[PDB]
Amino acid sequence: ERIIQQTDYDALSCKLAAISVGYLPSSGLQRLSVDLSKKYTEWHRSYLITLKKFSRRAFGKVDKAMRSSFPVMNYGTYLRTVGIDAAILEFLVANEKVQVVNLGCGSDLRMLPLLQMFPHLAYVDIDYNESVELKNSILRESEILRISLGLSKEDTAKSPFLIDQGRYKLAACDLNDITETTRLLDVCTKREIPTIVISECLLCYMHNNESQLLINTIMSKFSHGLWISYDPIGGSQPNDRFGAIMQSNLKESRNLEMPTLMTYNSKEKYASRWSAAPNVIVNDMWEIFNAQIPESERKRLRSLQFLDELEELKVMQTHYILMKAQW
Ligand SMILES: Nc1ncnc2c1ncn2[C@@H]1O[C@H](CSCC[C@H](N)C(=O)O)[C@@H](O)[C@H]1O
Repeated sequence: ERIIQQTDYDALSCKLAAISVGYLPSSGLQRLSVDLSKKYTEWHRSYLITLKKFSRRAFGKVDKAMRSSFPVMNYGTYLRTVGIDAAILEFLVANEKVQVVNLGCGSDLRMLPLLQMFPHLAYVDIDYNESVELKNSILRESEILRISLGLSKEDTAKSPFLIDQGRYKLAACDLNDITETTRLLDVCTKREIPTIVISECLLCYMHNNESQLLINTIMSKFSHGLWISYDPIGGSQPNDRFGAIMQSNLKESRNLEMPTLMTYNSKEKYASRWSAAPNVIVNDMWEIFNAQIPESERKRLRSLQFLDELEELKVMQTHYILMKAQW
């Protein structure tokens, strides 16, 4: 569905706006060296320039969303990124030979530093065909992104892969299709390798059956791993209209659905979807802001923009969660 696929333009605008202002990279929390901090920005900057080459319409959407970002959104984007990153880094530091499967990867570039930083990491990006065709175009067209992946400019990979360049694979898959998904995994992952699964604003676009099948099945495919999921929740307090508001706004604006926003309207209900994993941690992004963000970062963020409305931040961030499931 082309509607769902374009929710990536929102995710990308947000990523890009946070880098522009200077929220990211956070070299401390993302564990970026001097050169990788520089590259982080340079890679995202080229990604936007190269997107422009491939799609005027895409670029215009991304561009206007960036210009109109507000501090509360940049804090959210920062929290989302460092929170996932912190979960990933802890596991990769502890587990040398690891595979990362990034489900609904959109324009995510976290592989670029991760692959450098962790010599024995293998990483697999998975999104709809149309989305991964565009990502493959940008990655190969841009000289700096090609170099970062050791890629050639001529797409030289065999279906099911658009990129199959050593420790990185970019592959198309409809994740509503469990058989296509498990088939795809059989040829790019191994059962016995500690596996991190990332679903960052992916499951929110899925019907409960499809998302629960995908959760169960993927967890069953690997002896051990960690699922890191980030998503909104509709919110459980009485008279909390966040979910209601969000669903209505997406249906009127984009014809877009978030089928289980109200079903998983709190962190505990959300986390319960990984009840097969022995170790489930769940926090809303406000809790992350208070628990994981050092005072040095809080001070560095204040230097960049005026967050005049901290309570507005808190309200939004209590409606996003980071779930960590380990088996
Ligand atoms: N059924 C499905 N199969 C594969 N990709 C899907 C999918 N449903 C949604 N997606 C992908 O999920 C992404 C959500 S936008 C999130 C992008 C990225 N994970 C980030 O946080 O920046 C879009 O790229 C969309 O195409």
